Amino acid sequence: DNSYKMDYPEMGLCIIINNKNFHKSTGMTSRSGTDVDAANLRETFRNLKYEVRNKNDLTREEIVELMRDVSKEDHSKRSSFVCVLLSHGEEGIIFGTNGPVDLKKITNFFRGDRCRSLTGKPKLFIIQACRGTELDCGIETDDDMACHKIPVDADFLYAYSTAPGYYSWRNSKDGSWFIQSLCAMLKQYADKLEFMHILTRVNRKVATEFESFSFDATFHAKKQIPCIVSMLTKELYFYH
Amino acid sequence: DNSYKMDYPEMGLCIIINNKNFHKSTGMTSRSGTDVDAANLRETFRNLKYEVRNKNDLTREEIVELMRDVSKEDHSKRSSFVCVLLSHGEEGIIFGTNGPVDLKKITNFFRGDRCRSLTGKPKLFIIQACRGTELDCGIETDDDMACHKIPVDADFLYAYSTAPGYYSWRNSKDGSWFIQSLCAMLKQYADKLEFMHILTRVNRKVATEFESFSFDATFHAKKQIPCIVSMLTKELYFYH
Ligand SMILES: *CC(=O)[C@H](CC(=O)O)NC(=O)c1ccc(CNS(=O)(=O)c2ccc(O)c(C(=O)O)c2)cc1
Ligand SMILES: *CC(=O)[C@H](CC(=O)O)NC(=O)c1ccc(CNS(=O)(=O)c2ccc(O)c(C(=O)O)c2)cc1
Repeated sequence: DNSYKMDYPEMGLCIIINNKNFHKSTGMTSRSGTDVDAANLRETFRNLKYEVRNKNDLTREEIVELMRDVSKEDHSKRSSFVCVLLSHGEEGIIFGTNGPVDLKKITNFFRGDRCRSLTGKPKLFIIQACRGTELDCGIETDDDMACHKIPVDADFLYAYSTAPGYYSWRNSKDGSWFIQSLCAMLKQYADKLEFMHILTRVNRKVATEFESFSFDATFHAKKQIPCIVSMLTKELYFYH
Repeated sequence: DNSYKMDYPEMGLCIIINNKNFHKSTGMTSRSGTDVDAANLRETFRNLKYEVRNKNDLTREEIVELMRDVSKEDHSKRSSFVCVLLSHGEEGIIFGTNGPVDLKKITNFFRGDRCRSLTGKPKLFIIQACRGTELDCGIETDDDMACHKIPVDADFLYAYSTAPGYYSWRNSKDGSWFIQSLCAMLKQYADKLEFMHILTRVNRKVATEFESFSFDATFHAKKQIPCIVSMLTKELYFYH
């Protein structure tokens, strides 16, 4: 029908890569507050019946190896796959503790031709990381081959914390604006709303309720809009 | 609320930029079939009650001047804004008849801080153009500042014909896979489904029903998935 089959015996894995401390050589600062996000996500996805695996402070090599190994598991009995990345980033890039890795390298292991037991199933990548350094100042308000094949990039969804090219906000006490919002809206709406509609509420929450406050005028009164990228081919409900 | 107000006196403008013939220096071939796309879009959006303006074979300077001018119109009585680009492209780039221009230069005129009469209203950019040269081989199956402000990048939706880095297919006789599918799903579902759900059906239609056939193996048996990029903050229904 019009929605993904989510009544396989297992909902699937939820891999959370939580990079907090970075090698001195990289110059990257410790991501205070990321443990709050990681715990929030773990509970949130546990409640949606995902098999959560938390991984901390992985090098880029370990990230790639982890994703390769996970993609070689047999996911036949699982409805979907979720991977959450919490780290520093730039456009198209997430950081290991020792340096950058392209997101495409991580996601390619899950292409429809490379992970066959996830073919036709939604593969969700949730990314809390910057996509560049820009700050949003805001504004005051007939040959029939039907289904012989599917594209290898079909059935991926990326839930980015921020717009292309932009900074992504996090605070030590409450975690990141995006993950805070995402978890809240999943807690409230996962048993009732289709996923793109949940993510749209997340966009509104981040866009409307958060604004930076800083003694540094260059860092003050800033705003953020998350960015949903869907190559999904069906509606996704976490319930059946 | 949860959905955009779509009962202003006018649905809004639908600008269709149809680039078919290109200057010698571009090395770009004539985009046979694009007029089928242009006409299908004109009729589809007319039926949704948008004020359609078709523009043909614009240089990149004319595109930028056109967008600047349109963004300076008073859109107070309009619910939304639609811009469709039909041309050659690369990632982040659309071609004027005389060469490339960054999409960001076109969309920037419509930011929340730069086009005030569209602040808070959905701005949709529908893009039929390649995003690179890859071909998809497929696989057989405390502080209350709550508004206040919104991000300047809020309330944009991009409906890209294809995934990042990939080719985008066009048929010399029926038009492009994406635009044919988009017009068909709007015709069938605009009176019944929220817009992300209509685009999801477009994704499925393109992914499942189309597969290239070519005497050249390089171009044979290829697939395509469109790519929805939402920075919207509410649900969008074309009926009220
Ligand atoms: C650029 C990047 O990849 C990372 C992404 C990430 O770590 O999630 N972003 C940052 O490194 C980053 C670092 C620091 C801050 C600001 N944090 S703060 O100083 O605690 C702060 C100041 C003012 C203010 O209003 C807030 C707030 O949350 O509202 C936080 C942001 C991003
Ligand atoms: C690269 C780029 O930006 C543009 C985008 C665009 O024009 O919309 N793409 C192309 O330039 C382009 C050119 C030619 C074709 C193939 N067209 S065809 O020769 O009519 C054809 C051959 C085989 C085949 O199977 C089809 C089909 O529709 O199935 C069409 C594609 C893109």
